[PDB]
Amino acid sequence: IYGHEDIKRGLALALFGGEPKNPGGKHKVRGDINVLLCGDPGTAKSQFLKYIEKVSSRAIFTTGQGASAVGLTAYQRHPVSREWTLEAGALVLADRGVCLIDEF
DNA sequence: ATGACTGGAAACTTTTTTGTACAACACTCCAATAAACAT
Repeated sequence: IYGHEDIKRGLALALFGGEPKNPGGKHKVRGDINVLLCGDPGTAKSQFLKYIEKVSSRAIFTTGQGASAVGLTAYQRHPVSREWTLEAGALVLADRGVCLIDEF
């Protein structure tokens, strides 16, 4: 898709994600570049995200109605022979990568 | 479990009758006026 040069500039800078350091003395300040896109439905906004997930090394893709508070980061037991085992969602396995959330 | 039911459910359309707002209207008056009836 040709056009929207200002949109393509923000996608390349967000791929690096910066360098999360510790600028304070006791507080851990996060250092990630978070970009929130929102356009008029009709200019194909989801096709701009399907390109960065193939040129990177780790990227996922989820929807809105396909997940909730359970399938997010952590949620119960193993009801087979009295056991307890915690699970994880989708943001934990996507370490040091670029996450793509559709229908927010 | 999430995904399935009934169970309730907040803005939000409708009217609306309220005052106002401005429309006429018969309008008393007028202002010569004009002819007439004196000169």
